[PDB]
Amino acid sequence: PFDAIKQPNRSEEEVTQLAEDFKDWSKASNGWRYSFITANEKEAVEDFSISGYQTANDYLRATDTSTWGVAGADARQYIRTVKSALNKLPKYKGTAYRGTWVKLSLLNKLEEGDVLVEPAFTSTSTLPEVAKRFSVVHPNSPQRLKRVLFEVKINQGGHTIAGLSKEAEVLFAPNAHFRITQIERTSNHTYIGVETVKASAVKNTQKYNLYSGEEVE
Repeated sequence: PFDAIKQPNRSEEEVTQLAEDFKDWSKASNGWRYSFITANEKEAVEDFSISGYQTANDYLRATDTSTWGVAGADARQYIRTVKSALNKLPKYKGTAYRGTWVKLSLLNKLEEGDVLVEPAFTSTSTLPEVAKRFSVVHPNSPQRLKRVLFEVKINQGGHTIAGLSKEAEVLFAPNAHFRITQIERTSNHTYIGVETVKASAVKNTQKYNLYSGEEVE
């Protein structure tokens, strides 16, 4: 279990080649919907990985955006544009990876079959090396946070943005739902396997907001 995460990182040269291969596959896989992508949509996705996601995801996680002013209006437009673009880009199905910090109080509740809801966009990489990079440092928090590495089985919702762009990046629109399939907690690490699920198909389980820790529904 979680073998891909547990093994040593591959070399920079190998990771770079794998990322190039993925970019090439992504470009080769554009479908008829790609024809309808607009200049603003292309630009928005190109800006996403670099800087766009930081403000967009803060907006999506915010309890209150009264201080945002025109920045809130711009954030809403940007979010709408990226979502529209995603639906015109190739789907990716298979395994991908993400690292994030999760409240210990939430982690202590989680079981197989529970559903995690991400309020922000969800960014994953098909390369575990890349996922490990983005969760090394510990945020300032009054609540204990733990580093979690996710192994994501994607069967819906994920679109590659690597053809327009982080290496081998597969993005989900906000509010993506992920059902827990396996958990490995040791004194040293926490790994969670999840599978993409449709929100409307989620029944008689417990849903949690992955960022706030709060129960959903």
